[PDB]
Amino acid sequence: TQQPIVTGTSVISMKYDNGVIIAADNLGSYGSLLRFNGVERLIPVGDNTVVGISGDISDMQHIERLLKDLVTENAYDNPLADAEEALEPSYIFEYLATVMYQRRSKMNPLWNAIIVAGVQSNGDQFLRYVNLLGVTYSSPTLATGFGAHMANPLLRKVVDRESDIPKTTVQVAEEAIVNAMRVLYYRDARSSRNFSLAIIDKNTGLTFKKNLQVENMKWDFAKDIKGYG
Amino acid sequence: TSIMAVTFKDGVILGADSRTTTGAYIANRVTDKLTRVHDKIWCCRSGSAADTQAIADIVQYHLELYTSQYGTPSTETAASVFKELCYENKDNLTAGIIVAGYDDKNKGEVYTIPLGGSVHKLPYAIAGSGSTFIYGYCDKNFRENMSKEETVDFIKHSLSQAIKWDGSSGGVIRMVVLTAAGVERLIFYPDEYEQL
Amino acid sequence: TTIVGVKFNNGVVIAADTRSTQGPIVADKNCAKLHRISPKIWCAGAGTAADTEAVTQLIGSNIELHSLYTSREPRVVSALQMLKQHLFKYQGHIGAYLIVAGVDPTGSHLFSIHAHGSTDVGYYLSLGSGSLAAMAVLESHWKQDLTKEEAIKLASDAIQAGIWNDLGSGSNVDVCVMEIGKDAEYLRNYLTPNVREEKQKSYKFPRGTTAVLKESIVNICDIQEE
Amino acid sequence: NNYDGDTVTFSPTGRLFQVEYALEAIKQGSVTVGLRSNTHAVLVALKRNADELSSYQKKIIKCDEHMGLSLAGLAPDARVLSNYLRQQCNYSSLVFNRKLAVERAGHLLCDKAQKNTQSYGGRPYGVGLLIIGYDKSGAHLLEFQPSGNVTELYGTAIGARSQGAKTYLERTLDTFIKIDGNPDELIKAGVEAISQSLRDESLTVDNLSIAIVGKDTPFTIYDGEAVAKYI
Amino acid sequence: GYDRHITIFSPEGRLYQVEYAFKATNQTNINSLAVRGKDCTVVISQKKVPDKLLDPTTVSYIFCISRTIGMVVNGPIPDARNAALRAKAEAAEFRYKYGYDMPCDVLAKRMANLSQIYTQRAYMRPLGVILTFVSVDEELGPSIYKTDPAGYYVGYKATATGPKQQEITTNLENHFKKSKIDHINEESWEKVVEFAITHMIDALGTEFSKNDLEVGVATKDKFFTLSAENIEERLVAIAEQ
Amino acid sequence: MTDRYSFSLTTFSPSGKLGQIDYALTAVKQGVTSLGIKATNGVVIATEKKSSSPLAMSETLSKVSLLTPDIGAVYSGMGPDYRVLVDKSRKVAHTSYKRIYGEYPPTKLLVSEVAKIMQEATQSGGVRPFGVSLLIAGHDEFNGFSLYQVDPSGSYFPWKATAIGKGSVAAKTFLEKRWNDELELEDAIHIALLTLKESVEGEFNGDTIELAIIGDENPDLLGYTGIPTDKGPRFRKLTSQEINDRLEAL
Amino acid sequence: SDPSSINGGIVVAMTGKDCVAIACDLRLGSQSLGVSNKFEKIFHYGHVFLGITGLATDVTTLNEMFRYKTNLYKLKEERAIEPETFTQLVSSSLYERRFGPYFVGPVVAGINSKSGKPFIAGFDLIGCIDEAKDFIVSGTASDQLFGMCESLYEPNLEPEDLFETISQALLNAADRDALSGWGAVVYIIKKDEVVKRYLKMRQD
Amino acid sequence: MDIILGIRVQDSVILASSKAVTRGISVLKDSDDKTRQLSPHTLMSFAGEAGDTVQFAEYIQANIQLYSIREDYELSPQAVSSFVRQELAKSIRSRRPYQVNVLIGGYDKKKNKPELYQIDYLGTKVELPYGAHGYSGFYTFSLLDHHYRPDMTTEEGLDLLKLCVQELEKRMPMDFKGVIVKIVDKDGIRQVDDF
Amino acid sequence: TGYDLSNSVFSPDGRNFQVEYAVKAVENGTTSIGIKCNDGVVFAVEKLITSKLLVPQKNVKIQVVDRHIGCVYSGLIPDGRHLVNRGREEAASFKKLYKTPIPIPAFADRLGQYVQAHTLYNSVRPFGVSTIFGGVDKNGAHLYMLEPSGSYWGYKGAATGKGRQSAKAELEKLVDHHPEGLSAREAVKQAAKIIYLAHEDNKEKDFELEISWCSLSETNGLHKFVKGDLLQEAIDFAQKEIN
Ligand SMILES: [Cl-]
Ligand SMILES: [Mg+2]
Ligand SMILES: [Mg+2]
Ligand SMILES: [Mg+2]
Ligand SMILES: [Mg+2]
Repeated sequence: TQQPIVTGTSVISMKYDNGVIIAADNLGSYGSLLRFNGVERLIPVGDNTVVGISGDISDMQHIERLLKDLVTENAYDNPLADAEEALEPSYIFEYLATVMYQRRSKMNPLWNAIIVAGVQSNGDQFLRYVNLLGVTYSSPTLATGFGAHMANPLLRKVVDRESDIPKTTVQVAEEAIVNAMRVLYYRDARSSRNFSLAIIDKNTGLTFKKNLQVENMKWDFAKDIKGYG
Repeated sequence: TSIMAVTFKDGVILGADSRTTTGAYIANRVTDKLTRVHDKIWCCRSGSAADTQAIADIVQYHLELYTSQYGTPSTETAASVFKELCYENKDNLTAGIIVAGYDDKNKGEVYTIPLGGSVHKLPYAIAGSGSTFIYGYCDKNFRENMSKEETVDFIKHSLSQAIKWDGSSGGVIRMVVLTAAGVERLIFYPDEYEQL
Repeated sequence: TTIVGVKFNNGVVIAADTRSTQGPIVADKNCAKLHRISPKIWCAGAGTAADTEAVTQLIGSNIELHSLYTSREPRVVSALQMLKQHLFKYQGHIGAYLIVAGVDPTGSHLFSIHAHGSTDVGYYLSLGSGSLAAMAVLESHWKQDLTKEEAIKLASDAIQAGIWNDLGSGSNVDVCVMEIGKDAEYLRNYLTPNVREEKQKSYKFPRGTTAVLKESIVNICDIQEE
Repeated sequence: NNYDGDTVTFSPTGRLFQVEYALEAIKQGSVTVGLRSNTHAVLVALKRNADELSSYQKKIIKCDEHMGLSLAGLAPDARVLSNYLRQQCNYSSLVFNRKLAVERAGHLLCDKAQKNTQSYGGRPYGVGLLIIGYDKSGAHLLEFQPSGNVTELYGTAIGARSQGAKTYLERTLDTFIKIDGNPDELIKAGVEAISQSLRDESLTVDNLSIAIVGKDTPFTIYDGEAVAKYI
Repeated sequence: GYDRHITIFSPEGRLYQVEYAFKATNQTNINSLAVRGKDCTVVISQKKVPDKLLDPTTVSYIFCISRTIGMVVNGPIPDARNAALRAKAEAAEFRYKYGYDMPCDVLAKRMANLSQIYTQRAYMRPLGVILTFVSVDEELGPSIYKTDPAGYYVGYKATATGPKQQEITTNLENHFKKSKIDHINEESWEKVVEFAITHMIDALGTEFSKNDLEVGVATKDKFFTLSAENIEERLVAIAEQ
Repeated sequence: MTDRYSFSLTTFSPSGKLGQIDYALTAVKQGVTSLGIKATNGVVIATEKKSSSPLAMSETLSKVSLLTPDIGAVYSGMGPDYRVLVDKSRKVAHTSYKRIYGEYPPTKLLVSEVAKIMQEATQSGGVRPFGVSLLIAGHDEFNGFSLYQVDPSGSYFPWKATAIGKGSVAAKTFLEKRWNDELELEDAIHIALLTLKESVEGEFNGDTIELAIIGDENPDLLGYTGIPTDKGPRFRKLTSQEINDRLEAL
Repeated sequence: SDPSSINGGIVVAMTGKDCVAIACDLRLGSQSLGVSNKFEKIFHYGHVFLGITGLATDVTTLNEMFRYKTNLYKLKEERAIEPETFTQLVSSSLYERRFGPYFVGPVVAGINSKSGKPFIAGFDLIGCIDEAKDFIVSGTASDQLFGMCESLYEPNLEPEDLFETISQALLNAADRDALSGWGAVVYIIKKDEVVKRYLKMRQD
Repeated sequence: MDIILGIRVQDSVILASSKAVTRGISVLKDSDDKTRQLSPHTLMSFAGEAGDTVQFAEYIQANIQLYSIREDYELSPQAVSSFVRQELAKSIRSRRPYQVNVLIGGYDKKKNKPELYQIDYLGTKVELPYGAHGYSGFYTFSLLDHHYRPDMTTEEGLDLLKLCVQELEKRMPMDFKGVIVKIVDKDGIRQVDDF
Repeated sequence: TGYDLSNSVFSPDGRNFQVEYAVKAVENGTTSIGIKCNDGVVFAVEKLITSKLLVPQKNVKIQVVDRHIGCVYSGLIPDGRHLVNRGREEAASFKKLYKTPIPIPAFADRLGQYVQAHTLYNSVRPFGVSTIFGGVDKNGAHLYMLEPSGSYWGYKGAATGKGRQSAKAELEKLVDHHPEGLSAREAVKQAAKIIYLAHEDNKEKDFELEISWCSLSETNGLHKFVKGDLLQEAIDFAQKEIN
């Protein structure tokens, strides 16, 4: 049993016709102090998987080292390490889910909420969640923390059920994700303007975008607001 | 406690106050909080004095044994050893450590390890109870690639303000300069920094 | 308890009061708080009295074995390192707060150590319930380059401040002087400013005052021959 | 001679006699054949009875839905090693949601056998194994020796008189590797291969044991009247 | 005759496995020498690189145990590196526990005690090495302490080890009989190294190039090894007088 | 790995002999001579510093060792075995006595502890016996001055005077003629030097002889003043000069 | 609830001219309930006397433990243990249970058989030694005993005068404590004679 | 368990123990025998926590019976009581202590004397002319302090015991359903079947 | 005699005969080599084709440790795998505590101490392999060779197995004719030639060539297997030189 010290906020994600998108901001909070401003919370594994992590940053850095070791280990005595026997998103998730549930069962959890986003060998989209309790679930859209309450409602308007996925392009999906990040910046006190975004597509592969900013913000209407009654 | 480390053109400088308190009593007014774990790898300690002394002694041992086998360790390696002790024993430790060092290949580097045992590489770092009062000042006044004299002034002015507002900080301002030229100790007394 | 340590020209001096208490009651009026770790390394203890004695004797024992193993006279930094690592491991549950002082081939040394395992360096230190009274005197009269005579005077004055002003401290002043290139001189009851005045009355009873039911000889001797 | 008392002793020419004696136990065992195409992999095994009242000792063990082996030598040692393979296949599925690659299974068996050849008190395993499987890189066949040596092959045979079947497969190499999408013809080739190792006895209905795994075929073992079609 | 295979007493009260470990000590066919100056301690050792395919920079029998302590080994390299790793670990642990640098004589005693255990416990074999530890001790000054497979150790004014140790030993003995002092009366370590090389040349009757020698020097607060070019400068000075 | 020698390496032979112990005693017989003499007001122990090389500094090799402030030890046999036994003896004096009773053990009981360690190396699994015989001299309040011999088997005996190692048979005869119950410490030292000269071939002086006494308390060697009851160690190693002074009155 | 005051009782020791005295009450109780008036708290191992107050199960256990240890001491040392040495043994034995201690207040009294010097000592439950020249007190009426001893005691009292002093110290202290009394014993100890006297006192 | 009383007279020891077993709301039994014979001339009664009482008593019984067989000899009451005290003194610093209080009544055949020992769950032992555990002594000791004589007969002891039980039945709030009474003397152990 | 019946026993010579017998198993194995080039290392091994039934390119012999170290060995193949497994554990623990990937000299001693430990007791058998290994670290390229005794040194070129004498002679020519150094691509070509030339000691059966390399410029300091066109080019160069 512990308490989280340095923490990261929401991770948000969704499926579209040819793949998946995932995003998270670059802040490391120390309670209400916005202490660290250059923290990368999306960690790519190969060219087919991106793992997005919220919660305790010390535990995130540990998980990052576990994934790095997983890639090293998979390559051992494996001639097809960059082909048929490469790490799949499904393999990476199941491993993390096993670790998370084992750690909660020893009453010593990794204080995180994790979303694994990727594309499988057969082109199928992969998107699944796991947290400090070992709880897992899948959905056309997934989000952690504040994102669950504010991003999901917006992302579900684009893809409401499974049959909406083939009708959703990458342009429409990215647009929806970027808007959700703006909404979170307006309303989450532990969020930042700077964020990272990753697209995993079955045709164009992994596109990793750093140093993105929330833009097109509405503040002008504040000038007319006076007093409290 | 008020501690900081700042990278500059020729390397890195560590800074600290000298006050150690038991409640409101000053148990030591001339404490040395800048501790050597290797020739040109030092650290600033905050939190439990017992914990940070224990950790620093273990790190000094680890780096002494590393040096005998593999030669001079990098600052990153020293930070990693600090992290391993802080992360794995997070339930039983209260330690906030800043690691600073000079390589010839990497030059001046600063790593901060907060309570949870995470690591963060930064151009400069501030920690301790007094640091809260100088987040604004340090963010506005820090520049990359400053001179030795400019960096001494930046730290002197920063810790002066931390001491002024934080009751748990005070005494003399100690500094350790890490460059290719060697290791230099500096000390600044109240009559100097209080009039800044 | 009041304990102090003071560095001087060619060595270091340590001093203590002689009162030990259980709550508000004085258990012993002439307690010995200056303990020997080794011939020229001495320490004074505050806190849990059994812990201060036990940790002193354990490290003192191991220091003696270390000295014999290495064919070298014991060092103060060794006593310090062994004390702090023992205390840290027990996470403050061994309630020993010590001032450690001594001379060795490296020179003269003065350290403090707290129950959780933290240590500190200084030219003048004080510990115990009378430490604030003692430190007030030390902060008023300490200077660089004190002589032996000046340091003994300063140390005993600091203990006196504890004796008169702290209820936890009292009775006599004990002093130990450790000078470089000399035998450490332990000065038991260096000052005696608290002798009890003669009582108004003798309370010796007439013989036969106490009522007795039975008398018998107690056999303390072993089983006898023949 | 003076160097065969335990597995912890090299001979003056650098040989390990206890390991060589363990290898000898395989040669006394009954013949078993392995071969594969690009779609399927087949095991054929001649089972041995004690007498006419007794059953015929089983030779083929299933390790997972996609993997299994045949044995020759000490049967209890095959049970220990196949149990270990079952556990490792299982660990891979439970922890990584991943079917264990046949090549990695061979590496694990090698390392387990090696530890018994370098330490005092223990003994080498006294059994040889032919592992077939279908994974993400297609059909596979492996040969295991208790020396620790594991080898990937198109076809092979181990046990008594296995040299006859091995030569036949070496001739037929170009034909049986091309038998894709036809399980019956691949088994026919395996039954014809194991026939080159028979003397005095022939393949009967309780004598023959066949196993197959492939593209859309879970590892299944055929015994009894299920192999009469191939007799 | 299993009293010859393990470390138990023979009928003569001898330990044959220990005696045979002393013989393994000369398997490398290398000679080493150590001497003391006023402010320093010097150790030199022969360097032989018999294969052209070898990287000569990796061929070494001198070890930097701690900042202050150096160690030269006579014996096979596997056992040498075994002893080197253990000595490094012991020196580091000592500093951590007792708060000061492990003295040269104390490390020698510790490694000698470990060796004694291998002569008494059957499951462990002796290491086929002789270890010469050097430093400038903060209490005792320039120091040479040498350990062997029997678990014996002692301090030396100077010492020699290897197949031709006797020739070097007698040469050193004769010099100290003349001077009547326990050290080389010289200010600089450079000249103490020159003395050491000169007297090894005299004793062995062989000339040395820069690649034929290996040199370690202990001064106050550091032990270091010389490069081939540093040794060359030493050889030039010897030849010029 | 693991120590797989869990069985005894010393066993009874058909004749009832414990071979390894006998062979250990043979190793002691080859060792350099050491002796001990008890006087009315002290005990003396002595041996030869047989230097292996003249380049070796024989002062760095201590054959006579302080075990406690009032107890000293010398040996004959295998030097390394002696060194580790001195380490174990010094520690056991603390762990099994001083940390319990707050005082150093009496001579006879420390001897008993050393003897136990040597006995166990004669029965425990996978070890050989120690190849040394020890002579332990000491003083304690209630037993006075005493001298003990400890052998590889773990057996120990008290002596008025004795010798072990190389020339022990001749030395013991020499001691029988000279010893009486009225000897003063200086007389015992004189007899020790006379006895030791017979077994020494080469140089015989303060630099080649190691000699120590258990005698009066030495307050000058205590290292501190102020505690009346603490009066200093009774063990004292004689200097090279002190030995040479008594070699002129020889 | 407090283990050191469940059973009740007191011990006091004093020094005189060439003599020592040690005394105790006889009560054992279960809080308010008086259970026994014959529970003696002073034991002896040779010529060394040990009084123990506190939790009665630990009093009995420690007596058995020190009888055990002093018997082995005598067999090995071939002599009776002295007061100074036994004091260190009590201290060592108590500290070895530092974090699960015996809830007791031991008191040692005796004369060194070689020097003839009178000796007394006291301990807290975990082993800290109090070696007073004058007197040592222990138990549920230790405050009362401190008051009595401080006023009644004078140095160099003859054996028969010391008896009166220590008796009056115990009796009057016990009569101001609910959990002490129900009888009392006084030991007068000289170099080679020890007298034991049971005192008459109120039984409430 | 509740009331356990003991009295040592001239030539015997008498133990009286209540018959009720109550589990919270209901009295489950009214004929429970809270005693175990440890040896032919030694009886132990017990009271404390449910389960632990019988477990401890049977454990002690097994151990004394083992000693009796091994040595072909009956331990003295003093020796048995010391063994029991040590077991409880050991138990009080265990992970989960035995919460059991006992009385040991024995006739010493060597000394020809009855003996009564009272031991609580801490390992507090006393030898007494009469004893009890719990609240039993609070009601009965004033009667025993008045009437008890060391030269009493067994019949006089039983009569004094009846007076004690009558006072308990009057002033105690709990119904303990009477007592089973057992006598320990030179001839062994017997139960008084009408009380 | 009897000194050779038990590991860790010194003979009257001061020799460990069991270790010398392990060397015989190494000398019985196939030929493996290592070449240190300008900014890296190349490893190559001879794989004997015992039968047509062996699947080409499948039974891989060279092994990677971490991502920057290559290992090849001759002798008992299982023993080599056991040593590489330990090496992988040593590399993982080093990187765990110190962050940086294990330096090659550091890694060399880890293998060395482990192999040496198997010469200390009679309850274990010495390793029946000689291992050639190396890679690129912060101080550049390093090539090592480790023997059953635990003995290891750094090398410019290394060879072991049945055709080691032939290979060594070829390596010595390259050292003499190129004091300035050899390129990584040249070293691959030369490695192919040397294995083909060393195959004369194993001429009865035909073989399969297997090459790997770590180079700062060619592989970014990572260990990779030589495949496809680059492998065929090296095979052609080798076949041209033997004719
Ligand atoms: Cl040791
Ligand atoms: Mg302030
Ligand atoms: Mg051995
Ligand atoms: Mg009362
Ligand atoms: Mg009353």
